[PDB]
Amino acid sequence: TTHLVWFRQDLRLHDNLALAAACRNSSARVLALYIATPRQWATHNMSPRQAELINAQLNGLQIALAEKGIPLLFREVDDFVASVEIVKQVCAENSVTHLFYNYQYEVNERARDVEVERALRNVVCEGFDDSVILPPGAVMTGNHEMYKVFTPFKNAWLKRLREGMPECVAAPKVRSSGSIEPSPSITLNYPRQSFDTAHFPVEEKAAIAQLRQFCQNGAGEYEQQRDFPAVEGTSRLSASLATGGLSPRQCLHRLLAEQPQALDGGAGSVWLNELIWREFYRHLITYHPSLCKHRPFIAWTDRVQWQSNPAHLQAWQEGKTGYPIVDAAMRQLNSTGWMHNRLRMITASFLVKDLLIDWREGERYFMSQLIDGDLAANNGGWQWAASTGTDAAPYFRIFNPTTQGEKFDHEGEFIRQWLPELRDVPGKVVHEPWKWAQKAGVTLDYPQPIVEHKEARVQTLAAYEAARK
Ligand SMILES: Cc1cc2nc3c(=O)[nH]c(=O)nc-3n(C[C@@H](O)[C@H](O)[C@@H](O)COP(=O)(O)OP(=O)(O)OC[C@H]3O[C@@H](n4cnc5c(N)ncnc54)[C@H](O)[C@@H]3O)c2cc1C
Ligand SMILES: Nc1nc(=O)c2c([nH]1)NC[C@@H]1CN(c3ccc(C(=O)N[C@@H](CCC(=O)O)C(=O)O)cc3)CN21
Repeated sequence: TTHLVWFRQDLRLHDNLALAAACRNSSARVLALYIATPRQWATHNMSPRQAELINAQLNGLQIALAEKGIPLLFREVDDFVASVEIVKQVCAENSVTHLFYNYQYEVNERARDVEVERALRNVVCEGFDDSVILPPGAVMTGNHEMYKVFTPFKNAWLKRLREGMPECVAAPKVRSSGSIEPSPSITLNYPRQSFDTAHFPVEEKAAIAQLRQFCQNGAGEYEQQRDFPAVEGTSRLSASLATGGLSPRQCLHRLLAEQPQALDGGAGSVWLNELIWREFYRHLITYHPSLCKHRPFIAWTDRVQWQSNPAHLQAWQEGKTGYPIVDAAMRQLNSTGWMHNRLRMITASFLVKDLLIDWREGERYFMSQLIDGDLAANNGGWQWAASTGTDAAPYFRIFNPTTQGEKFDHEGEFIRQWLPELRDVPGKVVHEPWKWAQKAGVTLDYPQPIVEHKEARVQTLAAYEAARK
């Protein structure tokens, strides 16, 4: 009996469904496989910082698997089509009787998995819904359709959660054969860049410690602090969650352990709501695959006449729009691979609704930079800002970057952190530095608004209006 565990976006020993399931049979030979697909990653616009996070978790996992007496067979092919052949070869070469793997919901990943299952004729394959707390299809509407509005989805989700809460499975124990010697460190052949390991922990114990600490302190204050970018009021666990360094059940159980009432509206319930948004978006692409194929959820939005303007898109990408809160947000992204949620909303809105540039442009750019890049969450957030998605912002909802900035970064603390050239404009005017610049006969080394919000807004409303006709 030989059990093969095919890792992907789940590089952890703890609470890993396919892994725990392969090791139940203590008399079975257990092998782990990991296939690097540098070319499919490039196509999917994988961020260099995330590629680096994965590489780091991959070496740390190899080391942890060795102590459990489980060996990792590393392979590097080009794409998902090639991987099918590699899984076939590894099964054949090692006489694998059973394959255990955790499901991936994106169109390309699913197609690969379906091919692997068809190809493995004499093998028993068991996939697991490890990336979600509740599996797609667990929370369905009365006519067995997926929910289209979050509010009722959430209600039904909490209901089913209560009828049987999934539990955290433990890290497997050492194999009968004993510990083994780790193979030499792997190096992913994909452009990679560094990141703050303090904010985004690469080690499993560090990820867990960060979840612990947040749930103890942060989850209670969350509702009151989550809106301020200048404040560290969010978990910064999105990178671990996106790559599989942590599972959503670890977050759930650790949350309820510190905030008991989180399930019933008490403290910690607002943070839980966000984990339910994550759930929503993952089930949604599972039932609506076209969301993985650049299609909007609201068909008529495809009729909006987006602006083809290279100068405007470039200014947004480089953070030279002339709107401090938008610019500071882009420098944050470009330099750390992460952006505060409030700012992901503001910058995405600025691109689609002030510049009227196709949301797919902003999405791709975000993916290319985001250490937490994830199709369901990114596509979902972009379709929300653009009013093209499921339960998205209403088309007439056009965030005003100055108002947004005055609210959430009233003092310009965050702003002055990322825009050193504005570290002399006094407090309030910092949100509209050029208006003050003239009235002081001063030259700022900062751009001027590339668009006037009032007129931009009018033009956009007209465009949507015309498409919605
Ligand atoms: C245009 C846009 C693009 C986005 N791109 C991504 C992306 O690629 N990857 C990603 O993980 N999130 C994305 N989101 C949500 C995003 O803001 C992040 O979740 C991030 O801010 C989390 O930082 P945190 O870990 O400190 O979050 P916390 O606030 O501490 O939230 C905890 C966990 O819940 C999940 N979460 C939080 N907000 C959302 C959400 N609205 N939808 C789904 N899950 C959520 C994340 O897995 C997160 O780690 C996007 C939002 C917008 C508006
Ligand atoms: N991580 C990840 N996984 C993905 O699967 C995925 C991404 N990211 N990023 C975007 C790409 C592109 N995706 C796509 C885009 C188009 C088709 C597509 O046009 N396929 C049609 C073709 C039919 C025809 O040839 O007429 C289909 O119906 O299968 C499929 C997947 C999904 N993709």
